[PDB]
Amino acid sequence: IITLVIWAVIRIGPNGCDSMEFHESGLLRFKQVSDMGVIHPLYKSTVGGRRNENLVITGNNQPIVFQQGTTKLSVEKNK
Amino acid sequence: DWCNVSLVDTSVPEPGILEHDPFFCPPTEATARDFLADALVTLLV
Ligand SMILES: *[C@@H]1O[C@H](CO)[C@@H](O[C@@H]2O[C@H](CO)[C@@H](O)[C@H](O)[C@H]2NC(C)=O)[C@H](O)[C@H]1NC(C)=O
Ligand SMILES: *[C@@H]1O[C@H](CO)[C@@H](O)[C@H](O)[C@H]1NC(C)=O
Repeated sequence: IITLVIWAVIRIGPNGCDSMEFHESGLLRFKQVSDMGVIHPLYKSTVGGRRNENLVITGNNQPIVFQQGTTKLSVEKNK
Repeated sequence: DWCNVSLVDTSVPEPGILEHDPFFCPPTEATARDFLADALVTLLV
């Protein structure tokens, strides 16, 4: 019973759970959308992107503010 | 006026790239795998 509960809560199928997989080189890939909340990169964490691809940092009806102390770079919907 | 007479002769008066290197940003190389044949083995035993 508890093994079925473990199988079902992570929603594991014959291929595996519909969340992620561990690529054998260590590359933690994911499979769908992610809501990471706050993020605090500590050590050697350069937010990049895939080759021949464009980072698309969009705020869905929300501003984007690059802040540092007083300095602000605010990209709102119309300013 | 002879006082402001000026003489001049010849003399010898003789007085772009862009590049930045980051460290790394490689993507998911060798993007292919499957989880059926091993699943078939471990569910066929
Ligand atoms: C961006 O658009 C919003 C929504 O229209 C603006 O907010 C209000 O817009 C109305 C009509 O455009 C104005 O009458 C109000 O005075 C605005 N309120 C405020 C608090 O600004 C907003 O002003 C726009 N931003 C820019 C820079 O134009
Ligand atoms: C040359 O002319 C200026 C302007 O009038 C004058 O002040 C100056 O004394 C002149 N120089 C000489 C050597 O006279």
